[PDB]
Amino acid sequence: HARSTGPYSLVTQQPLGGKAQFGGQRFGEMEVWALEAYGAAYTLQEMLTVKSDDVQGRNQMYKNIVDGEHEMVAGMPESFNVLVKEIRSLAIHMELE
Amino acid sequence: MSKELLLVVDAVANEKGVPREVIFDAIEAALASAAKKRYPDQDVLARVTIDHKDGTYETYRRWIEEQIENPDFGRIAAQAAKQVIVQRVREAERQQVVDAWKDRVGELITGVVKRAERGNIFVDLNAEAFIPKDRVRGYLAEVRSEPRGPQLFISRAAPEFMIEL
Amino acid sequence: TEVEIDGVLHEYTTVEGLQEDVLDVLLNLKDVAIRMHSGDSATLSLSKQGPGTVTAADIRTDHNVEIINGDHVICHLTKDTALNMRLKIERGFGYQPAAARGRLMLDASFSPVRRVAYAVEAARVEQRTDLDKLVIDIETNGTIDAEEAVRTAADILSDQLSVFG
Amino acid sequence: TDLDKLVIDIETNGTIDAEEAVRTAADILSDQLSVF
Amino acid sequence: ASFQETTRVLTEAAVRGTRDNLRGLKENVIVGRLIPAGTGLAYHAGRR
Amino acid sequence: VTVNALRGGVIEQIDAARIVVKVNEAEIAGVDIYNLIKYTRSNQNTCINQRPLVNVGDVIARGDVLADGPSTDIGELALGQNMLIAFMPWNGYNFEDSILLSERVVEEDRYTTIHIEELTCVARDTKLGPEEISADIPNVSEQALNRLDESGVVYIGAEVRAGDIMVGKVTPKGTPEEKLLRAIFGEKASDVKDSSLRVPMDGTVIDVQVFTRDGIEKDKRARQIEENEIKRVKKD
Amino acid sequence: MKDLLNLFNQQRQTLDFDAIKIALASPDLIRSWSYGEVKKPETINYRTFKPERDGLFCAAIFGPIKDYECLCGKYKRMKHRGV
Amino acid sequence: NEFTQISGYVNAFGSQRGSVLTVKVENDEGWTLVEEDFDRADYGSDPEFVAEVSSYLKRNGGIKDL
Amino acid sequence: VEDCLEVVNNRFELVMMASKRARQLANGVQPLIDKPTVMALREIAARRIDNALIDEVEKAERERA
Amino acid sequence: KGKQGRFRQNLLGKRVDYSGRSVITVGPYLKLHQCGLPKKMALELFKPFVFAKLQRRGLATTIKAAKKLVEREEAEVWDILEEVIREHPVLLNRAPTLHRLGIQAFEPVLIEGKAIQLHPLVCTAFNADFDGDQMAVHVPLSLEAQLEARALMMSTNNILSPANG
Amino acid sequence: LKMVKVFLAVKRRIQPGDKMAGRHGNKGVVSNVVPVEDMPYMATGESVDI
DNA sequence: GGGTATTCGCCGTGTACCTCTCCTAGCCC
RNA sequence: AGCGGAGAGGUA
Ligand SMILES: [Mg+2]
Repeated sequence: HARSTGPYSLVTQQPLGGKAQFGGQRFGEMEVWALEAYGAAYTLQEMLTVKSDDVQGRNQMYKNIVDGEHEMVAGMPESFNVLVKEIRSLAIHMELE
Repeated sequence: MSKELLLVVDAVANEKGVPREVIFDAIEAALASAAKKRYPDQDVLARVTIDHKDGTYETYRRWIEEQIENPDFGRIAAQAAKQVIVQRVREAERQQVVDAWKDRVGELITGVVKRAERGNIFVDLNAEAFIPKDRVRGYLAEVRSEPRGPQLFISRAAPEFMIEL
Repeated sequence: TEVEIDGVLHEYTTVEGLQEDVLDVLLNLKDVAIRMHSGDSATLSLSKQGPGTVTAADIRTDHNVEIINGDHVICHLTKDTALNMRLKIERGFGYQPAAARGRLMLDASFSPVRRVAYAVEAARVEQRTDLDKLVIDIETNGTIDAEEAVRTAADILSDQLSVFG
Repeated sequence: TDLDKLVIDIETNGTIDAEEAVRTAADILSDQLSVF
Repeated sequence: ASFQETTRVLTEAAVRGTRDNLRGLKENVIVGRLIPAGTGLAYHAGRR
Repeated sequence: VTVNALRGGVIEQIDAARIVVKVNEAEIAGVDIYNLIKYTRSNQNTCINQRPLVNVGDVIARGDVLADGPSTDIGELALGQNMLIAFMPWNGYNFEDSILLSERVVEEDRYTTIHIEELTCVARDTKLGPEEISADIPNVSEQALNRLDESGVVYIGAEVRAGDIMVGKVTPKGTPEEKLLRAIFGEKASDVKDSSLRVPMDGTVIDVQVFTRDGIEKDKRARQIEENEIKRVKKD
Repeated sequence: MKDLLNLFNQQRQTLDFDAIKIALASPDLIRSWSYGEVKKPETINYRTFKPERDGLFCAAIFGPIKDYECLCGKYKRMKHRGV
Repeated sequence: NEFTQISGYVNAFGSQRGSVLTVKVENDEGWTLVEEDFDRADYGSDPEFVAEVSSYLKRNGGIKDL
Repeated sequence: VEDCLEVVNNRFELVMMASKRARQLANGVQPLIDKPTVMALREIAARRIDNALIDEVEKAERERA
Repeated sequence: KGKQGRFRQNLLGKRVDYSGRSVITVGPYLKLHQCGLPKKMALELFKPFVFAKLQRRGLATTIKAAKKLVEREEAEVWDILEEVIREHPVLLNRAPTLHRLGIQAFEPVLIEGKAIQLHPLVCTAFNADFDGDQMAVHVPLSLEAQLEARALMMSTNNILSPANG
Repeated sequence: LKMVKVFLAVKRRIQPGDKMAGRHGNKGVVSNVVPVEDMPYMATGESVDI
């Protein structure tokens, strides 16, 4: 099975899992360790931010693919904002200076 | 169901400039398209004869007539009748604006402004007019823009407006 | 290629009066071999009712369509149920599946030859060197003969070697 | 999709052409198949 | 606080009020910036 | 998975779906009859089948088999096939626990298995309106509507493909032209949503089971299969 | 639920910072964090699909359910903002 | 029902009514050049719909991105 | 890829230079000698394009824009 | 905290798109830098590039007609898929990645099957057998990611082991 | 109000890549399908399948 | 006031994938 | 109509 773009979860902006409902393959931690062992800054940045996590980033990358121009703008993952909102619910102030 | 459509066609939204004859022709054309989509052999025109202000719904088929037709539910026929109805309503509104432009009077027009783009403006006189510079009461009359409905063209500054004043 | 039976809708149902299933009848029809003299298509029908076995010789054949005597049975009938079955023969080569080509579909293996073996032996003949001979034992299903098989094999070789020059 | 492509490498010493050698080989095989 | 005893490191950073300068490899994955190793060293050189 | 004869006797009445035995005076008032399952799905989406093996008019004893079950011979357990094996490396195609297959193991249909899938179409009741099983679906071409009947569902024994509409289901999602279209028709002109059952795996449809609730008017195909079931139980 | 005009605009967040500071939170700062106070432990009322006012799932505290819509339905336009 | 600019193109207008987006391209004189309707359930995905609207705005007269 | 590791010592600088050359070639420009990245690596390995010439072409494209 | 928390399941390891998995077989005819890829799998993975090339070639005015032409599966979409995949590397990954060389880049070719063919000199570094082994693939789509996969992730560049010489 | 269950029977053939094990624990995966003319044959002409 | 000597807790213990079922249901009419 | 928490089996 394979997929290009399917449905996304609402708790965190990430694709689903499994052969059903067009789930994506989980890019594990050891694969991220191997890509960090390769170096590969631009490959690892476009893997866990642009393709998976960012809402506007995947739309901008998709329209830049179908338009022909090359202008990649990265952003913060939404799961980091979920973690910030979950830490702030524990009466602990976490600010992005 | 004869008066239930009579309470619908009698609205003054599209029957103020041109009366309910062309709306009846649009309804007859939509039901003829539905009967042609229901029948497997669609090569002749069907006549849906509806009388004036009574609403007797009867479907015929002329090939001069050959046989009778019969309606059905037709959800795809309902979608086809909807697009033929809105296309014929657009055609009738284009006919209404062009005959109100071309049969009332060809002379100076008086209206208020509605929109203003970069180097252009729109003058409302339910017809829309263009403001050429190459509320206002300029004297200019021309016919163009045959696709998307013909619209009248006035000007903000014209020598005919100075000659008439 | 295809089998058309009036009482059998799809290839997974059960018909009254038959001991085996429909898939056993389809495999037994795939097992038999049919030799046709002329033509690229044919249609054979069979009619067998009452108790008793159904062989390949019980079908109705044409003058050009020749059937092997068929000691292998097709199905087994028990009750007094009529079996009206229509077949279709087509020409081809190799193996064609049912996907890439109340109507049934059957696979076809267009290969009359089962196994080919050969061995090279030496022939004591007064010549300039040691000339060797070879023997080829062809085992078929009775459809094709061993002479026209190697004749069309040499024809295929001469048509394939015609690209050079 | 299921087709085979044949690539033959010929290294002749230089007394004859390689295409001429392939042509004479095909002619010899065609005569040996046409005798039978 | 990435692999073991998240509560202890979290309450220590909450009491002391530490400031993470993001000079690492895993925290750039968490934040979402480039990795400061390999092709991403020029971006970190041009940033500072 | 196999049936066994409790009392031996004559098997003079035999069918592919049922086996009727006739007991003797020593074992016996009525005779015994064994019904065989033909094609039903298992828990692992596989096909189970019971094909008979006895003939017409042969005596048996207590304990003999009458129909071989799924993956079962005449009394031995059968899991696979028998085929020629050669232990030799062949051009790297059997490199590291890889298996090489010939054309003769494929063209004779030795490993062809039958899988039966369960695809359901559930018609819930919503607040805007109940979903129907009508066949008139907008924005659907006739090429996907030829296999549908007047009931809205597919026929029995129809070759479908991936993406084919098997059960046609619509749901209501809730300008003067729309009012004119709603008055010209019988309140079924527009405001509908297409949500039908599609095939995810191409094959034939072997059985169509329709479940209905009380207080709902039955469909003509449901009435037809009800007549078929009562005719079948009256016949047997 | 469904919105397509707001979905097209991008580059709204820059996400450019240097460090991350974590500290404690004063009760006045927690009061300045939130937008409303909850008082009832009711999330979703029975026999209707509508959120409960002043509950865990409320529109007066967190936000509306449907996009550019209220609970009653007095404002059903995209032009009304900040009202 | 008012055509609202999507704030991604200098010459673009959009109108959504029942999960159907009406996108039109206006001329500098004010006349609408082209107009098409794009559904949501036919695509089944978000960036494919974004790519469709972007390609329809780029091929049918996209002068600038302001 | 051995000649590309021969004309420059560092590998990541080669990756960044080939990325800049592929970004310049993908917008449409005449190459020095079919994919844009493969043509950029072939122009790097042939000692035809330099980083200063890449910066000059990028400055010319920024001035022309 | 924990393994199933919001820190280990959504921040370090994330689910990614443009990716799929399949079983692996052995391919002796392949080279070291290239690997096999199924036709439908590569059509599902390289779908945006296929859509962009179909918009550039002019075979479809909108992406809806291009999507219907992709699902119709004619020969032109195979020509587009063959022209796109020619110089585009993909990242092949083993499901355990304890090795440094668990992720390698290959130039895929289109095969008529349902599995991912692999060179026999690759599975030694992957420590992968050929009995029920599955490998997840990933495609880089940016130019920097493609050049990084060509330079420092190719199988021809990773000859020596990271542990010893 | 109504439930419709449709039984779909698919008959799948053998494909290259399918897992097939023996009787003593020697599992394997089918590499490719080879024609009969390329398979090794004995002295009598019987072609080996596997 | 101050050193051993137990002792109560705190915190952790591989990755990736594929199928299936079952989810708070209890009561006085 | 999409967003999920347990239990069981199986493969590497
Ligand atoms: Mg293994």
